[PDB]
Amino acid sequence: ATLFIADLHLQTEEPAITAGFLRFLQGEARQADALYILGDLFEAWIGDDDPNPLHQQIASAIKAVVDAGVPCYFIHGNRDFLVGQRFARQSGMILLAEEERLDLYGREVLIMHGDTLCTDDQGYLAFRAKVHTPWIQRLFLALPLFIRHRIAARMRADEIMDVNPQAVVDAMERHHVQWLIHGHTHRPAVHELQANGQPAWRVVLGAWHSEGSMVKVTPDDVELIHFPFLEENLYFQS
Ligand SMILES: O=C(CCCCNC(=O)Nc1ccc(S(=O)(=O)N2CCN(c3cc(Cl)cc(C(F)(F)F)c3)CC2)cc1)NO
Ligand SMILES: [Mn+2]
Ligand SMILES: [Mn+2]
Repeated sequence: ATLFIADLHLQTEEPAITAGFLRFLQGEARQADALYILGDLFEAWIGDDDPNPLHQQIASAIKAVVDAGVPCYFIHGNRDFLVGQRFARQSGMILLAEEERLDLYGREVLIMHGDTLCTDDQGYLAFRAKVHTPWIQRLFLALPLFIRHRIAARMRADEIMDVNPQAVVDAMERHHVQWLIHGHTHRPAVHELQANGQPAWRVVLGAWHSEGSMVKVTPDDVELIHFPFLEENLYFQS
């Protein structure tokens, strides 16, 4: 099986999510053929030189999955688009492009974070175009870490728009797939549509708000799975 997760929004103020992700990496992920993280792994990212201990904790945990023989891949989200090759090396993850076509047991599947499908949010797409401009990222990353932290804290102090159905069809026809997996919108669901003259499906990951969410693709099926962060020990009441 191949696993997909997204929209964890890890942060030191939410240790329950971190614990849930560490439990996921120690258990389920170790049995996978591959793990794809489709963006928004972190609530924020201001560059790989950030000494935030959570980053090293997460990198070590992911690296243990990689060393266990499970390749891990990352597509950037709207929150963590500055994740770079230094973190990729620390974590053992492979950085992928904003759209990737996968062969999953003979099924061609398009994966992406999903924010680029939300083409009705014209203001966001303009912001996205700016912060994905390479010379702008290079200038921001050049600023001192304490400045970047102040910029980020100020900006974060300032409802997620859903996908545009025509953008979905465009993407699945550009890639000639019948299957699309994405996150970003926080509306876990399976949508049927038509692409390339045939039925097509759009599978949406959940955010890790109160429980975890993953998509698990097998040779036989596609599974959207919700599970508790921590081991829920049963006990009995007379
Ligand atoms: O609705 C939708 C979309 C949903 C809403 C999208 N909004 C959203 O993602 N906001 C946001 C994301 C990340 C952060 S951050 O804290 O991690 N961090 C802030 C500073 N960052 C920066 C980088 C560069 Cl290159 C340049 C600058 C500059 F020039 F501004 F200083 C700053 C790096 C990132 C802060 C806010 N879809 O339907
Ligand atoms: Mn998200
Ligand atoms: Mn997002």
